[PDB]
Amino acid sequence: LPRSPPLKVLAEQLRRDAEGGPGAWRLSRAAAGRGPLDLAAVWMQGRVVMADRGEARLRDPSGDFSVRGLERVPRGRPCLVPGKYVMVMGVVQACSPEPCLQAVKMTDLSDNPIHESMWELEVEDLHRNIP
Amino acid sequence: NSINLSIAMDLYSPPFVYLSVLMASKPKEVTTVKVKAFIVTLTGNLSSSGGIWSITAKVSDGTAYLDVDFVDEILTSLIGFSVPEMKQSKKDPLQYQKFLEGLQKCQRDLIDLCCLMTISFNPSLSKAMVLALQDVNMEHLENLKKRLNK
Repeated sequence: LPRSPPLKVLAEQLRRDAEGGPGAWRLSRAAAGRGPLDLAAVWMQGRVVMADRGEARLRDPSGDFSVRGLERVPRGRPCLVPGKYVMVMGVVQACSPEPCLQAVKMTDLSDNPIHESMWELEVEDLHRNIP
Repeated sequence: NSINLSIAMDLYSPPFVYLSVLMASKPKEVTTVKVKAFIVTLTGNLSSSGGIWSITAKVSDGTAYLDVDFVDEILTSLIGFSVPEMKQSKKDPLQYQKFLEGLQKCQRDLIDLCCLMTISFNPSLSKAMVLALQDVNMEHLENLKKRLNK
């Protein structure tokens, strides 16, 4: 339902460059030499650090982020277990001091180690191709 | 008889490209590209009309949303039963049980799908058909690093 597509982002981008608020987040991109990137929903990936029903804390190479509302997502291969590498599609509820997402979906990506080895490059590649 | 050479890498560059870029190029004819995407949600029932499996879903590669059609072969593979095989499975409780197990497996596979998909996009109709799925591999990782490291 997000009106913004699920933008791929690392925890540091929300933590450090996100602006605005609740109904309107914008990612500053001054360094690139581009204007603000509006976002509502995001695609994020990371290792499950801890999981307590409906909630979890994940960690990507740039930092941690938490996810809530997991009792409502589609039931695929179960992965709400410390150590699992997963992806989450979620609506941004907070960005600093720690990004927080309302989960739309959480998928297990532990099987193929390529996903984790490629995530940072994917985020860099996608952002390089956005006006 | 014309190809906008200035977007060749935008549409074909290895390992995958982006939906937003494809749409921004305003394609005039059927265009086939490869994107890394997952399914946001199913948008309709699994149909068996025509004697084949088909279902529509909404996917995303992180830059846009796109409605796609899964038709025939990919679904037969995920479920493990073709339509006629399912119809035959009905006269035997245990074979039908296997079909139901295959139906649920297909349900979970689409929920967990996150791979490279080759899609045939028809601009004149506003959606695509999935032609193939492929797990990300080392080759893709190397291609991504190459278009970004040197």
